[PDB]
Amino acid sequence: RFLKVKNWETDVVLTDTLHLKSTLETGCTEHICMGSIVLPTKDQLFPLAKEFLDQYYSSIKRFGSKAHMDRLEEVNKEIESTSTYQLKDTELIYGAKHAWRNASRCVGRIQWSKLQVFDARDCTTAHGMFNYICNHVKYATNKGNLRSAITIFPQRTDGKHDFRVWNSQLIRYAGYKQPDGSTLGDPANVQFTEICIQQGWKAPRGRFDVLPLLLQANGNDPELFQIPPELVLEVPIRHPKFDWFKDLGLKWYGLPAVSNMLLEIGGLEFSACPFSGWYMGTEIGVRNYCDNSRYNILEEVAKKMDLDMRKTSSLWKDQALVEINIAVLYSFQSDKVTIVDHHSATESFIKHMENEYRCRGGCPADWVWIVPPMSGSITPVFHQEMLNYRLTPSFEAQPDPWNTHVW
Amino acid sequence: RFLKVKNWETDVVLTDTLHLKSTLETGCTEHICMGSIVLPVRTKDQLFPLAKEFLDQYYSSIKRFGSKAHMDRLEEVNKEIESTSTYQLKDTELIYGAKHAWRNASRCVGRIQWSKLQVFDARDCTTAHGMFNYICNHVKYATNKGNLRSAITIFPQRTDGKHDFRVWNSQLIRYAGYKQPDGSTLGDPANVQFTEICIQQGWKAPRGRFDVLPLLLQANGNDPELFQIPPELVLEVPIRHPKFDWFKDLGLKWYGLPAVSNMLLEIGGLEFSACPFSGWYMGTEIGVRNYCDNSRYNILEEVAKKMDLDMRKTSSLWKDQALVEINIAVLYSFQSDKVTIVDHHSATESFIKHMENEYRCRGGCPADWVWIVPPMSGSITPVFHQEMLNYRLTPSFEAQPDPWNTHVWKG
Ligand code: HEM
Ligand code: HEM
Ligand SMILES: Cc1cc(N)nc(C[C@@H]2CNC[C@@H]2NCCNCCc2cccc(F)c2)c1
Ligand SMILES: Cc1cc(N)nc(C[C@@H]2CNC[C@@H]2NCCNCCc2cccc(F)c2)c1
Ligand SMILES: C[C@H](O)[C@H](O)[C@H]1CNc2nc(N)[nH]c(=O)c2N1
Ligand SMILES: C[C@H](O)[C@H](O)[C@H]1CNc2nc(N)[nH]c(=O)c2N1
Ligand SMILES: [Zn+2]
Repeated sequence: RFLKVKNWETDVVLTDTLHLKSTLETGCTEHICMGSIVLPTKDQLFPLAKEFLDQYYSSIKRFGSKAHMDRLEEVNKEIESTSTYQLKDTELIYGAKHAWRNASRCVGRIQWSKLQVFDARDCTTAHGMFNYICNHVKYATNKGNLRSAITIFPQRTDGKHDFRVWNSQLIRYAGYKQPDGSTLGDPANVQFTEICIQQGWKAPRGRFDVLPLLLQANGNDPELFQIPPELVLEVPIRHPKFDWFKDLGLKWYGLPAVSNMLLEIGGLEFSACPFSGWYMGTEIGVRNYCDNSRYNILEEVAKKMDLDMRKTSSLWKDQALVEINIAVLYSFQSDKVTIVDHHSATESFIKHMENEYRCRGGCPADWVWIVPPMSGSITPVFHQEMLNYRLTPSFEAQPDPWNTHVW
Repeated sequence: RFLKVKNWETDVVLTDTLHLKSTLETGCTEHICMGSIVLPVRTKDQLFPLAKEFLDQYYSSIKRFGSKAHMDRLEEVNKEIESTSTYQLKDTELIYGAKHAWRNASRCVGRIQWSKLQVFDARDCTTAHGMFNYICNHVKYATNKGNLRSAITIFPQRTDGKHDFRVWNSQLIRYAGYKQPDGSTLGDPANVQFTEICIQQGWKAPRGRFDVLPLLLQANGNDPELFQIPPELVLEVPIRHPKFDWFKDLGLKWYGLPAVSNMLLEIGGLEFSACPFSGWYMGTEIGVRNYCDNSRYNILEEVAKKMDLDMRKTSSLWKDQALVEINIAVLYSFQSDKVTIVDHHSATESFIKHMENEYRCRGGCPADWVWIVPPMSGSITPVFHQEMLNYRLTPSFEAQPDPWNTHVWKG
């Protein structure tokens, strides 16, 4: 019931108590662990509300107070006659910061309390959403000096009136199948690119074409908008030693803004809640550039370095991997766009973990995701035992809207 | 029940039925995943089922399920457990047992090789001197002048648990660690404790950076005894780099035989507490962990120094650069001296083919992601994108507490 996490590098042992306050289920059983699997009504709602409001009132040290009890009553009466309820702004701000605080896959949580929250619950149309999203992008980009933020559209009602952003990120590059057999652009985005073109998009058909927004309001058919080009900050990728690097014509965008997840606060579900922070180098350099299913540039780079690609054992893949990541980091710093490297990102998470154990009694963490996709054991997180569990408020994955929505 | 695992790189989807035969417990609950926790006497009562399970598997695997020979063996084991409270495995069953413990080891990336294991039956051993001879013969057979052969030596099983055979070393070959009065370490910091015990037991420590530790061997619950592996049986590889000639000047070497000696082998409910085993290294174990852990030889600084990388900001990736070169150096030295070794690209690609083949012939492959993924360059290796299901099958290799923590000193 009390659980120890040990760090095998520092021999430091922490004690987790926070997991007993966990509520959702993990995928794992006593027989079978699924740690590595990417995807493992009116009554129902009130305890969810009570659970949240209790923790909120506890956070502002007013637990049991009259103001506490009165909200609990108000919310209770709102649910009975309306079937749902509305969060107070203070409650919304708290809920969002905490969904982030609870995101066990996020290495970046030391930042969790500096979250700018934009209340877009007054939004009614897809046009509304487009305005709110541009202002989010502009505010978050902040001329390169990135600031973390979330925009929160109206909550689910009866499920046939959902707000949704169809893109998986606010900013992404198209993917087109070609007569060749090859893929041009980002292969991760083929299906979505095809949904856009069929929904009317004039696709330019290049390699780094910024995709349009596909925005759905009040459960209506999704509509299309182009982000103002002058709002999408992008970075050309060069290497500090390799002059030839620029000639791959590689670029990435500054703002990572996850747009496809679902925010749950006190039983209420926000289905469109784009949020953003900033990149950890390896996200672009290792995954976006090197995944076989992504831009897949290892072969090309190694060939420019004139490494012996005749055998795996020369570590030519590993050599080229490091330099691709040097270039990402160097390009972002040279243009003064915020980026953090994986040594510094994990160092920061270790410190935040220690803080969470000291001040909250634990920190849910998904080691599989927290450990960077390169150089795992030279980052401290690798040696850090972690306990994974699901707390609420939370961000969840949710079915791509096209599989479910009807026209 | 059908469980599906996906590969996010290829979209190949597999289906596990084998997990339906898992007995042991994970440490994971419906509420908590302990997937990254390192560490998450038997009655007649509880033994015959385990004997039975194992024998059923064994006889099913040889296409003899339900034969007279199967029934007679069950009856025979049952009676032996009856009068003597334990039972003795046939050679065939021990061999099959040991291969399966390997095949079942979910943290092992080298399992494409599970069927090729040399088994040394050392159940006739009675003394520490006896153990030492078995271990030398194992080191020599397995090393095979650099053309490495995988092998296991199995000493007698636990009886009442007061007469345990144990190899106090965690690996048969390992370098001593020496904590200094200034608080620094000489040699391998992971072996300071065990080094001291060896010194206490009477070993003359040479006190150098790469001293091969002596074997500390306990037979039949007796106090353990010191022995020196003959140096001529200890194959070592000096580490050098294909382009950087200053790399040799770092003075690094490493031994060729990885040989884990601290684990427990469970077969048919029987417990084999000294069962040292070996194969060959994957390069990253030496170059990433052994050399580059802060709590190990910790050579990143000194290497990157000699490369003149920019060490002012971590964001130049100086550590990543040096790491790759250290690992290029390890693979190069072993290859040049003709000592078997496998890089992590080749190993993980091998493990993936192994795993798919298992899902076809066996209906599954318990696999622990946290361990299967190498400690450098994770996502450019195919296992990173592989979903895996971790669960426990017997026979198995289990961690056991270190003997200096449990042993009753006899004086
Ligand atoms: C400010 C700096 C931030 C950093 C360095 C950071 C870093 C990361 C990284 C490396 C991942 C792994 C996901 C992947 O590799 O695809 C991740 C996932 C995630 N992050 Fe953070 N993030 C930041 C800001 C935020 C913010 C503002 C939120 C929420 C408001 C957030 C919530 C999440 C969630 C919910 C996941 C899991 C998402 C998924 O399953 O795809 N992060 N983050
Ligand atoms: C043939 C060459 C082999 C290779 C390349 C290989 C590779 C590996 C690697 C890289 C690990 C994890 C490394 C670590 O972090 O300690 C491992 C773990 C393991 N291997 Fe293998 N292995 C091989 C042979 C064997 C053999 C012969 C056995 C037993 C018959 C075996 C059983 C195990 C077990 C039980 C573990 C988990 C160890 C622990 O819990 O500390 N392996 N193997
Ligand atoms: C199927 C599925 C489930 C899931 N939970 N997720 C996915 C997106 C994949 C996962 N992993 C790569 C890719 N997602 C792209 C990277 N996501 C950005 C995380 C991040 C980073 C910095 C700041 C932020 F605000 C947010 C797919
Ligand atoms: C605490 C604890 C638990 C556990 N299960 N285990 C340990 C030994 C650790 C694991 N990781 C580093 C260190 N021991 C490293 C030795 N492991 C080599 C595996 C191997 C490779 C090639 C061929 C083989 F036959 C065997 C410690
Ligand atoms: C199969 C495995 O779960 C999958 O590849 C995971 C591993 N760890 C990851 N970690 C992060 N941060 N992002 C990912 O997309 C993945 N992919
Ligand atoms: C804390 C964490 O589980 C621990 O460092 C694990 C992670 N993965 C590993 N993987 C391998 N091969 N060997 C290890 O010792 C470890 N250590
Ligand atoms: Zn688990």
